[PDB]
Amino acid sequence: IDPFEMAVKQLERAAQYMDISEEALEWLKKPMRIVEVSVPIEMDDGSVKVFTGFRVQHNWARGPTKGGIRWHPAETLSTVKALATFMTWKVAVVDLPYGGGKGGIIVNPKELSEREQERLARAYIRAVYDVIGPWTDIPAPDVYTNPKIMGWMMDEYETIMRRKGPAFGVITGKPLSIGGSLGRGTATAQGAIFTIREAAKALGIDLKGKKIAVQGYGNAGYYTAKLAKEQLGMTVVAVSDSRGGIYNPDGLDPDEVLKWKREHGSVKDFPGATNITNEELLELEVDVLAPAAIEEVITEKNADNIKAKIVAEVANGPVTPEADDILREKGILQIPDFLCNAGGVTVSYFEWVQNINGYYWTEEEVREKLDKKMTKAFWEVYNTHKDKNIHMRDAAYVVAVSRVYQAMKDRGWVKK
Amino acid sequence: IDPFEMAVKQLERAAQYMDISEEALEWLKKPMRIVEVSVPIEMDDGSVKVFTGFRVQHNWARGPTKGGIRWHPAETLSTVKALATFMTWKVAVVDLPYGGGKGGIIVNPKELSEREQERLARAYIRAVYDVIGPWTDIPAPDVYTNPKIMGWMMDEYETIMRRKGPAFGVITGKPLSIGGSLGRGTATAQGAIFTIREAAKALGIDLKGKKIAVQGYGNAGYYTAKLAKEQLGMTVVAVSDSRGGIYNPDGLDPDEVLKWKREHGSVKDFPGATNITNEELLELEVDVLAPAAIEEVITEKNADNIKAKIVAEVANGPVTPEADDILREKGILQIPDFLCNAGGVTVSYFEWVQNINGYYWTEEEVREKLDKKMTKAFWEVYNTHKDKNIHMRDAAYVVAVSRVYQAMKDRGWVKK
Amino acid sequence: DPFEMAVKQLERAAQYMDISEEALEWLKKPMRIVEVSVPIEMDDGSVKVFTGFRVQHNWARGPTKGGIRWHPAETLSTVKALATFMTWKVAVVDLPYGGGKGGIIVNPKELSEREQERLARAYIRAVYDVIGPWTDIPAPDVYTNPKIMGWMMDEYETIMRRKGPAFGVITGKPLSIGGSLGRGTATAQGAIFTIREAAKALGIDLKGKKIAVQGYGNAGYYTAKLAKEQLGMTVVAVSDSRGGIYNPDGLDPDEVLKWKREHGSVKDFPGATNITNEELLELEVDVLAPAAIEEVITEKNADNIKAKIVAEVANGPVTPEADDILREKGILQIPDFLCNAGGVTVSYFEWVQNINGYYWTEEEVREKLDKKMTKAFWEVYNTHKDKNIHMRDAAYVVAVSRVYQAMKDRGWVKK
Amino acid sequence: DPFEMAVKQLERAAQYMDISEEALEWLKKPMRIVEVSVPIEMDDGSVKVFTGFRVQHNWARGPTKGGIRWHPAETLSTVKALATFMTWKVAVVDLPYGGGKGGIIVNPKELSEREQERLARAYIRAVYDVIGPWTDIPAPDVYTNPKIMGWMMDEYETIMRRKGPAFGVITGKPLSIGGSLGRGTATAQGAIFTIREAAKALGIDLKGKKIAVQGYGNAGYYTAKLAKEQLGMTVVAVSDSRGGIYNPDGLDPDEVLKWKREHGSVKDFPGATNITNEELLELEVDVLAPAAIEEVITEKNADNIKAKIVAEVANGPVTPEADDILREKGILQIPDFLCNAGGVTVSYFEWVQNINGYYWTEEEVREKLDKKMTKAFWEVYNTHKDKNIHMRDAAYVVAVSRVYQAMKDRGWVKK
Ligand code: NA
Repeated sequence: IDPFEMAVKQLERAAQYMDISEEALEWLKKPMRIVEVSVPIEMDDGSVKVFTGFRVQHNWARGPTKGGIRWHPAETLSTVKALATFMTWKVAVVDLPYGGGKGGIIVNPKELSEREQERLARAYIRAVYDVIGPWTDIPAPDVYTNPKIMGWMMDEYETIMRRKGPAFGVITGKPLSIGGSLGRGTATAQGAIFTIREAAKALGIDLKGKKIAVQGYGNAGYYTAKLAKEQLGMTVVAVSDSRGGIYNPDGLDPDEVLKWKREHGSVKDFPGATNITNEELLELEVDVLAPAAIEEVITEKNADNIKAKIVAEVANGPVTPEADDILREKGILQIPDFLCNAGGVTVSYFEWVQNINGYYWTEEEVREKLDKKMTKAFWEVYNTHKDKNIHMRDAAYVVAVSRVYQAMKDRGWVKK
Repeated sequence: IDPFEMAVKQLERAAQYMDISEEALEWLKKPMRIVEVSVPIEMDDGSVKVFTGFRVQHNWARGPTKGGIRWHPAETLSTVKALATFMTWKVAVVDLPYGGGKGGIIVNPKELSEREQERLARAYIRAVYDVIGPWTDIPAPDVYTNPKIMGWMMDEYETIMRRKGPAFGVITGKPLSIGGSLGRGTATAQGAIFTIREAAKALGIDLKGKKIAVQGYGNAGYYTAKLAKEQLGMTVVAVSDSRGGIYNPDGLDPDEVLKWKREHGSVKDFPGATNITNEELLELEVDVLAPAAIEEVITEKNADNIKAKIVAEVANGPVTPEADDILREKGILQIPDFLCNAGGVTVSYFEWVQNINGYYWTEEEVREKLDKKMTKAFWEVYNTHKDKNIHMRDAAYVVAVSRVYQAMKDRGWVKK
Repeated sequence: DPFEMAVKQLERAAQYMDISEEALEWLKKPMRIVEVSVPIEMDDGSVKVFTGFRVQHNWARGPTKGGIRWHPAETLSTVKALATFMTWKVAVVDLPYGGGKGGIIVNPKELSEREQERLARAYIRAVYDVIGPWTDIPAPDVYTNPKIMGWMMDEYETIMRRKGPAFGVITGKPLSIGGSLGRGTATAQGAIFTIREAAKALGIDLKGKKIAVQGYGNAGYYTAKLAKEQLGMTVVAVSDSRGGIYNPDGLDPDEVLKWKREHGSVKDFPGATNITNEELLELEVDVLAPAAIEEVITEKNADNIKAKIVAEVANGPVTPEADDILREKGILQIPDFLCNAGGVTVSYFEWVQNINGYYWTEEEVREKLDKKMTKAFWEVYNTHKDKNIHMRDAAYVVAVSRVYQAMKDRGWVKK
Repeated sequence: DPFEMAVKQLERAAQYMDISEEALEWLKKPMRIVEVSVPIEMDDGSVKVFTGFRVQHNWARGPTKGGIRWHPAETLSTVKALATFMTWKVAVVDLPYGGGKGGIIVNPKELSEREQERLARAYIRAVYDVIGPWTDIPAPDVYTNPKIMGWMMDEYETIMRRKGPAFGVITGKPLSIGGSLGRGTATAQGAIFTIREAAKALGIDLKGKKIAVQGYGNAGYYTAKLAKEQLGMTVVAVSDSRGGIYNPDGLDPDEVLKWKREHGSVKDFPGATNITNEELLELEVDVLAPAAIEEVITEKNADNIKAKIVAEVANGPVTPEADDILREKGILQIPDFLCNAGGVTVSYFEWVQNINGYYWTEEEVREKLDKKMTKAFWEVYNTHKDKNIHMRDAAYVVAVSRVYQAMKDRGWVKK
């Protein structure tokens, strides 16, 4: 259905830039395994309600499938299939020994007590136990799941598995007490910062004293603005959320803006700044624009008005295929979403490695390994885009799909 | 999802005639587990093609899920979900320690060589291995599958399972050499004959010298006609295939008609018979009319023209909900499909028992146990229809859904 | 103390057979004992940890078999004693089982339905690694019933992922999920077959003879009902804890059960005379069936018993002092773990139906129970005649002999 | 009573931190307790059944870790206490483990080598269903050693059918079959790192400063030798059960060990003068290391201690009355389960090497032991400063806090 058909189209469009057999392309267009389950819980009032849960394993040629669990009332199988498909490319572009998976439950978690949320987390694991495992499929947090829910899920898994293996390794995003990793909270923003540092090096830009704008001020947007200021020495001139943006050409302090948003609900009306719309933030003259909120914010309509030299796609799919052509015609370097935001899954890979090896790393070890991986992935994608004269997004597919295809050939799944 | 929405509607309709909590009804309306998988084969020419496979486990309150695998180019998930739902009622009406399941592959088996069919059978088992087993979910043949395919599937399961358990028990409809049961080929017809015998007793009819017409001349219709003549002493005045019917007031021999159909391609122009339409066959004045071809042949359009005293639903769903009311108002006794045709799953239950117990029964043992089960199930449904003054089909739902609901209550899945 | 008593009775009966000292020392120690935390969240949100136990005393003959008690006074010593007795009871009826038992230290009267379900599931999660249809198969006991067994079977099947016959993990289940016909009456119906065979061994026709029954719980009611309906007896007395009733002409067990439901006691039953439990025990009857409590026939009153057959339906109703006295007086006792073995025998039939995926008629269960209890009776009786020993000691000879022989045939003990 | 004492130290710990009642009650109860028959055939042909224990106190933080004790006085109460204590010891050095302990009631001096192997293999067979490299990982303890760990690993692998990293089922293995470098000196070497960090906390440079060590077994010898060789200390006194020796210009630990091997005691070492154990405890030194027996520093002698640092290498050498007195004197104690955590830390390293199929150098084991003991010392020390409490209470706070957090993060306790 529609998110899934867009994911398949993005794959069909990039496949024109590589030699891939029709048999391999057809395999890559179909998730290998899809599970739809009844997830029953007892409510606080004693009534039993059955929720709909999904787990999708797109492709495990390179290793166990990896990806998060979304709890959302709008949740469809189409969306979970799309995002499992994207996870296959994301883990492959950063060269992880994984495949792509994704899960979800059709629920409004704001209507569930803590007790009901725990009963749902546990019931989900009991419904999908036979297709998950530390060497099979490793979930993680996503929309309206978090380390608290991951702790309950791990606990339930370990109970059913009878402590026979590295049960901590069944799921990532765990609390530190029970096999979590250092660097989880900043992983997505921190990896995007490394990709932005490398894009600047490729363009011959010193980011010290240059300007960034960040669309969105959830965890990812906040940490993107904080880390760009603290690590790259940038000036954060604009941030935004769903209620509007703020602008100050001499810089915002990201911690002070976050404090403001916690007191009043939005960055809007932050003292010393001008209120601006989301559209004006996207059109600002900055060295880096980081769309870190919602999909399809840069499209055919506004692509011509973007002035950023680097668009760091922190959110999933914030730039449409028609906008890709325009930004590239203007000489603007995009960091495609599944490269730019791959820090999240990379640190979750490090967590899993810590779990199956029974040995935990320091914050500095996690950070240097994340840096090497994101730096090497950026250079493979940029070098491919230069050598083949293609859009960065097509280069990202070429790097990723090549690895998945090669694994499928070396297993004999496809004969060519 | 139209076949599935119809099956849910039939449940909702029957639920008015019993005491069942909302929480239990909502649970019974949703299959507990749905799997969609890629089933890849290497074709004889060396290309790899990926087919879509399904396995649905509707409800396992009463025991392992039970139901066949249908290979058809029309196959949809909606159809597999509908038929898995029906299997839950079927196994419960004849009091088997099973729940309902079903599987399918979207394929045209006419276009596959023997070698390709064997690859597809083995690939299906590899794709659904983790959710099947002798105590979990036990498939069987269905449309365009058969004992040859069951043999390949059992063999692949035993290969993966490493002979640790009663691997013959993973699937029924097997060849006799490898754990098959006597009574397999005639089970659906033989069970239907027992229900017809009991329905005639309930109405005070002696079927000896009375007229039967059978619509359809597949295995089920041929054997319904053959056994009605040999065991009940009826005169078979009419049979049909997809092309047309034949009629002879002095009787047709079912073995002769089958030889004619093998020799000339259809029942048409059988010597001495009158050629008739399918509609004319449904309108004959007979004691027993057995629709054993397709679905929805008795509808609001023609229900008023049925003259039979007993309508034996051998096929799954030949009478629509509007026809049910007309036939009942005319005083016509229907033997509802999931009671009338439950002989097939009953003998597959006996095959599974013989496999898990390592001990094989005679022809006469299978036949006597089938007789007692079908006889008892018929009396429970008929007495429920009389005691509550409800349609035979609503009485079949009350007997079946009552047992599944009781299992769900006794496990604590639903509190009321 | 309850464990030390079980050991003493084994030491006692040991004198009546040659058993090596290495085999006797092995039989005196349960092979496995588990004690576990059983945590539940209460309806009010607080987490409480209960104490649970499972004991597998001996598995030489087969998987261990026995129930789970939920009682605020539960001790490990008690669970260990009853696991030991369980090994003898399954052996006396020739079942392919050994003995186990479990319990939780809880007052269930203080738990909601929701809290009880949480506790039943938490117990299975805590003992999962040592239970299974071929390992150790629990059952209902004190404050345990088919409802709780249903919840436990379900939790086990959820952890095991439906890989084997999970129905067979636990007996006393509801009929909807692998229960057996014959469960509700099994103890009474088994007792009745041993009473019928004891009457044959004494040359008595019980048709028109008298029976008294102490207790009008499930076991006492059905013993009275089936003695009347199947054996042809007149039921002259029955009692509960609040006293007894007597009528030399007959009581109708169904009318008394109805009376007892309306009033909460059998007392004042129309047409009959109130009597004490002690006067019930003393009646002149062909059969006395104590099925209420233990130690009701002691040194103190054994000389006042006049029944020709004492059918021990309850556990331990007759003391060892009383045994010598009743036997001196020529009274035939049906010892408890033979007389009441119907329960475990039908729980065996239930396990068989579950592992074979095939269910039996009420008539099939009755007929198999008859043959097993009849054969067990003649083995214990014929042993007591041939070796000239008390029926109780002949029951231990039959039982311990089978357990010992299985331990020798496995090489656990050399001699 | 050993167990009740362990419960009382947990209840004491709860006073220095916010911990829910439901969490405290959970931590007072071992989650799992197993008591098993461990039968062996003696060389003489006779079968004897021994009594074995395995206790898993808490596995919130990871699989349970701890030793097996073979001792004729062994009680379940002791094994429960030591398992409870083990939960805190793995948490203070931040290991991904819970606490367990096991034991057999046996006099090993009465068993031949062939009988000791039969016993080791019989134990693993009896506890197989509750142990494993991700479940519960034993180790040596009283009268068990690497030879017995070898037999026990081998029996586990034979039952498991080589499906997993079976080497990782048990630590203290011989080097040939997955043992670790650093095992023999782990306690002393970890104590040395804590003494180095204690000196840094106090602003003392230990080079040229004096240490006294009570005891001259493996732990006391290596504490003396590593203090001298790595910290640059002068070893002025050591002792054993027969008495102490003193030389203010320093003792060579190897010359004193050769004298003890020849004569039985450090006493009368020609290169020193004799002192009593009490005089050793009262010497003016930067470091005193009690490395022998429990309760040597008491209310009777604590005011006479002059040491700037008391490194508790042995378990329990200082009483709670003495804790208060040394603290009022400004003497810095390194509590036993922090100071001696080198043993369980190197046993964690062995398990890591087993599960990863990759073995470390002596230098790699030492550097990772250094980082772990250094980090643990600073947490305990920072807690004791930040909350103004005794080092021992701060160690309990760091440990219990970690276990509590894992239990909340799992949803075992809601608060
Ligand atoms: Na982030």
